[PDB]
Amino acid sequence: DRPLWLPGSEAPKWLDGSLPGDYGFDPLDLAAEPGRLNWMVQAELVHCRWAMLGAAGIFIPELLTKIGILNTPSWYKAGDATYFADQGTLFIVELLLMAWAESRRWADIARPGSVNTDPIFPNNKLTGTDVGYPGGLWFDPLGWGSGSEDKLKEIRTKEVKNGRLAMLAVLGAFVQANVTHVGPIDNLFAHLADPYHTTILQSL
Amino acid sequence: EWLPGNPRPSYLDGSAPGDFGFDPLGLGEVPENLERFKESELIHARWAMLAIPGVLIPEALGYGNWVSAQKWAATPGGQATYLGNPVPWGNLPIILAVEFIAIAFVESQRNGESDPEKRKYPGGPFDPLGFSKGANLEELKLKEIKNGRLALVAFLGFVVQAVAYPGTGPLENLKTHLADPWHNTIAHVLIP
Amino acid sequence: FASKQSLSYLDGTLPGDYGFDPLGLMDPEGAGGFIDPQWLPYAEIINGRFAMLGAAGAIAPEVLGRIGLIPQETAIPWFQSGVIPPVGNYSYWADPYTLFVLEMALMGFAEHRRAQDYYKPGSMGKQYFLGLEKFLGGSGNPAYPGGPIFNFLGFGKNEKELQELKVKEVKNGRLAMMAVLGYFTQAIFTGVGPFQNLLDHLADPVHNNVLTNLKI
Amino acid sequence: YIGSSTNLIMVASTTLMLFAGRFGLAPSANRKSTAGLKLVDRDSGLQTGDPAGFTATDTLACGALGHVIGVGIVLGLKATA
Ligand SMILES: CC(/C=C/C=C(C)/C=C/[C@@]12O[C@]1(C)C[C@@H](O)CC2(C)C)=C\C=C\C=C(C)\C=C\C=C(C)\C=C\[C@@]12O[C@]1(C)C[C@@H](O)CC2(C)C
Ligand SMILES: CC1=C(/C=C/C(C)=C/C=C/C(C)=C/C=C/C=C(C)/C=C/C=C(C)/C=C/C2=C(C)CCCC2(C)C)C(C)(C)CCC1
Ligand SMILES: CCCCCCCCCCCCO[C@H]1O[C@H](CO)[C@@H](O[C@H]2O[C@H](CO)[C@@H](O)[C@H](O)[C@H]2O)[C@H](O)[C@H]1O
Repeated sequence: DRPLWLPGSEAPKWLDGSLPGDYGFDPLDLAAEPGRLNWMVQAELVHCRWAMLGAAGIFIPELLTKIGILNTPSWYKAGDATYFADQGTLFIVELLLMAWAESRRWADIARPGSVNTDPIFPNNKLTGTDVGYPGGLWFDPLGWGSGSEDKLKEIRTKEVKNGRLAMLAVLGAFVQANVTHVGPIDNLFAHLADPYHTTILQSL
Repeated sequence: EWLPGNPRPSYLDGSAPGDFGFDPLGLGEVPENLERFKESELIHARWAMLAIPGVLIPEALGYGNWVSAQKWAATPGGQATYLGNPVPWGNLPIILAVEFIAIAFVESQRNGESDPEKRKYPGGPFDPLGFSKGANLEELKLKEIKNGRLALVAFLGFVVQAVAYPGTGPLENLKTHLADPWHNTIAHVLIP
Repeated sequence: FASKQSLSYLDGTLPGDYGFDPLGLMDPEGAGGFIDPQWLPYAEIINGRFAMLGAAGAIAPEVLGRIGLIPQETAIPWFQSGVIPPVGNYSYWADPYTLFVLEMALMGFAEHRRAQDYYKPGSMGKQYFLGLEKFLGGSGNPAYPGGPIFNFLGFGKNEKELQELKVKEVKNGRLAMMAVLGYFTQAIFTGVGPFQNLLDHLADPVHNNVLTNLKI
Repeated sequence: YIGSSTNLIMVASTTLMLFAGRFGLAPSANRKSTAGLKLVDRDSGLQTGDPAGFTATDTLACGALGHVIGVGIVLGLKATA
């Protein structure tokens, strides 16, 4: 009684549908391995969350600049721009901080509920009871979302499909920067100016 | 607890000083091999501990560094004029022979110690102050091994930095990192 | 299971055994000297491992130079590094004969020790080496010593995976032996590196083969 | 050179020698000739995939004899014609 991504299409046996967003869409038969499904769901969560973060960080500056509130440079040349700190130094700081963060995440994934305790101050005790959703004061301050059964399903579906939308949108933005030398919203303006003569087939 | 949540090895349960269940490659399966590795790690670390002040202090006062010592620091001639006021003492025939003979003698006398427990810790007839009994033994060993591991990694950093920058020292590197924190670090050589 | 007759002594227990022995060199009827059936598999494995090293190391510098990892002063072909001074020469920190003496010393230690372990299986772990005699007692088969140094990661813990690894080793070794022979012959005929030969056969396959290079 | 007369003579000689080898028109490893040139059968401990008994030894021998005859014919024709 669960809608499928394709009407009248039989869902894969392993794709039960209990997990949020499971619409029986696995054409490549990739997730049939017993040990791969958890890795797939965690990877999709991380991918969608970082993709939507990057989607905000890309779309908001260009939109604000074209409105007029801000006067920030574009994303596809920001790396080659004047900064107080050297680019390599910043990158090393980034990789170190992310090494700590993901190391914690990887330890959580491999060993369930093993790194919920803060070493320096053992009086924190993260509250998350599911892998990939640690919650806690640092990551879930207000406490929204956590409720009864079938309440988490709809909001997690919202999260995963919003992340999918943002991820495909950011792929589109990168493809734009590869094909046109201007921001995607300016391409929206161009598509609005002459819609029947401005599309993908026009200047492929 | 080098990584929380990871099972400890069966032989590495956390009884000896400095144990944190860290042996991913599995070289300590044999208890005697584990003892030999303990002795070797402690020796490497203790030598690094002894050497580190002797290479930071001269630069702190402004004497020399790795390239200066290895190329010309009165070492190949001049009859040891390096130490503030020139003192003759010895030269190439002496500072090239007595050191090697003394180190060979001490290594041979250490090799002639039967007890592995004394091999990992000399203990007896050595201590002038006799502070081994005064303080807790386990705490003293833990502090010694932790400072020794810090000294070992610090000395590896000294060697790598000296190789990366000829004719330089750790203290000037520290000054450069203090004065220009975001333009002189690992990045200048990771991304040249 | 392939190649020629099943010689009735190549039953199949050896890794890589396919009953290929047209000359009957491994017949155990008269089997003295270096034609002993316990010496030929070991010798095959040894020229094979050395050939794997040689093929990888003779093709690596030129590829790295083409990509750009190493300075182009060191991207010379394998025969222009000092093996054959009349063809080409490179200046290292020592003249090649001092290098040869040092190499012979180190390889003499290693190889005479390995030989003594082959001839006296339990030895090399009894007398006092400089502390390393504990890890240098080869377990069982001379060609597969193992231990905390020669197998320091722990592959082939079970028997079947070890059999697969042995078979893989034998095939890559035989392939590398043939590759090294090809390196030699192609160096003689073409006068350029094997990677350049590969690029030449790829650019114009019909006009850049052995039939064209008959004139040097 | 591929269509040249020398190439044709060499390929024809080698092919004819191999044909006379595989089919019982010439001596081979598994088919001995007697004093009367009769081609009796001989059993050799050589295993081959060819169902007619043609082995790699026969392939090498027939190819060698074919190259020899072809070279002789080519040189003779060049010298005369
Ligand atoms: C060891 C070896 C190669 C070693 C190469 C090395 C170390 C290369 C080193 C260097 O290049 C570097 C890295 C860098 C350079 O700058 C310098 C040098 C120093 C040049 C090849 C062996 C190569 C060994 C070969 C090719 C052996 C071939 C054997 C065959 C074909 C046997 C066939 C049969 O024996 C059977 C199987 C069954 C029998 O019954 C019948 C017959 C037919 C007899
Ligand atoms: C597998 C297969 C097959 C086959 C194929 C083929 C193609 C074959 C061929 C083969 C061949 C084709 C072979 C050949 C060989 C040859 C040879 C072996 C030769 C040699 C030569 C020589 C020996 C010479 C010498 C000399 C002289 C005498 C003169 C002078 C000079 C010199 C010295 C050089 C069959 C059909 C069965 C099936 C299918 C697949
Ligand atoms: C049995 C031996 C098996 C293994 C053989 C290994 C290959 C040995 C032959 C190498 C063939 C390459 O040799 C070919 O290139 C060499 C380098 O460009 C040339 O060498 C020439 O040029 C070099 C570089 O300018 C000069 O240093 C030489 O003095 C000069 O002779 C040879 O004149 C040429 O014949």
